[PDB]
Amino acid sequence: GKGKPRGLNSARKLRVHRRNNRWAENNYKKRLLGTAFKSSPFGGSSHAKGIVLEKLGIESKQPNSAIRKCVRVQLIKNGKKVTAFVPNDGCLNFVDENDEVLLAGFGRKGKAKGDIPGVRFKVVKVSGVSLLALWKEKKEKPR
Amino acid sequence: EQSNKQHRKAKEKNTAKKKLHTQGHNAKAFAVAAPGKMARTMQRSSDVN
RNA sequence: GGAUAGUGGCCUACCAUGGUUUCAACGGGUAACGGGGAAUAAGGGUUCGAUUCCGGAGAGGGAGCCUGAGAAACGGCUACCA
RNA sequence: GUGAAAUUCUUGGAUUUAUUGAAGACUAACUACUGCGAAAGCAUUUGCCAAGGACGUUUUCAUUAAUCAAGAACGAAAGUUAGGGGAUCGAAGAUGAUCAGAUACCGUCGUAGUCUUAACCAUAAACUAUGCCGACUAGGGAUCGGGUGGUGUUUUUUUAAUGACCCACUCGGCACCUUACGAGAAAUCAAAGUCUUUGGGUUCUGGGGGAGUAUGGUCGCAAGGCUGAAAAAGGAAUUGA
Repeated sequence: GKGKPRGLNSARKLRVHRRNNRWAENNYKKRLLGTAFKSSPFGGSSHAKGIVLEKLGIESKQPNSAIRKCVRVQLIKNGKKVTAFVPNDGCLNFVDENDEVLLAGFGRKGKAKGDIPGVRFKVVKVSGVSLLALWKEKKEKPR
Repeated sequence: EQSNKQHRKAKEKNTAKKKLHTQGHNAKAFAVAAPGKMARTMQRSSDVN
């Protein structure tokens, strides 16, 4: 008879059994304990904040290669160094040194011809203004 | 030649239940009363920090 | 018996030794004010409801009182911590 | 005694032979796809003590039932404690031979054990690699226990048994052979089935392999604390110069 009780008074058993097994689930346990965001890429947040340490690939030759677009920033709520993209070597110029960049996830959908893997972050705001804003010449980077 | 099939013996630790109770306190008990609200407030608070 | 607007271990005497509990009491947690309602799924359910109305509680934190039909009030008072 | 040997024991006669005696285990052939039991398990004879299934029943009570945590009973072999006995085999150990080949890695002796009583231990590939109770859903023979019937042989007849075989029927078993209008990825399954997507009752349980890594997730386990050495044809050679 399918393993579970079925009698019209057995609701206490059906309910209590469900509670224990619901705990045995995994998304559920994490949701109630508060750990999904300890799994998340960089903590709770959706953007993180970092300091530009050094620009990698300054000396590479072919322009607009991934190792040109990359930089290296240390996340400030950990003191933890991670590398990050930046479109447009021009924008590589817009970001220089000790700049307080605002990083976001990369969320790439498909690989490219020479994309560096294992580089999951992209720079969004630099010293408080938008990289696309600077690049489009709407704004100007305030020192 | 002979093909002597082997047999598995028994499990060691693959249980969500014992994994919950394996730390001293009952991680099941020390929980909250509104998981969705926790989620969105932790979101918002982490961003503000 | 005292007290109260008045019921009542409410409190005080003097008596009995009871009361709740696997139908989960007691304890711990709660990013818990409760409900009308909001979102959404075909149903079953699930999650949200600090937030326009209803109720409760609070006016930095303990406690205490005066007036008055109505306050343990804080745009009233008294002392204590901050 | 081995493949080959060897320690060993043998003029106080061994191995062998005859007649006996003691000691402790053990119960051969008969032994089967047969029996019994809750499983582990259980084979010589007779006796006693209780117990059990099945079958037969025109006996009796009248729902007393099923599933079930806690706990309890028992639980092969090995093992532990204390006694007893101690023939046999025999972890450790002591020894022989280390002979090529392990194709043919053993021999002699033997503590503990094996056996027994009284306690512990509670584990096995403890297997039919599959929780239990109930019901229905395919044919076929054989076989073990009981009962009913039939028929002739085997039997025997006023004494104490009146059992064997054959045949049909029959409940209940150990299994088997064919197949599934079913199920399944397949092997297979009479349950692992019960007409397309699902309710006969009930308990427990669930949300691969190697690798590579981080460890504050945690538990174990270590040392010393007077102590030190300085390049070669300046070859090969019964094969050379």
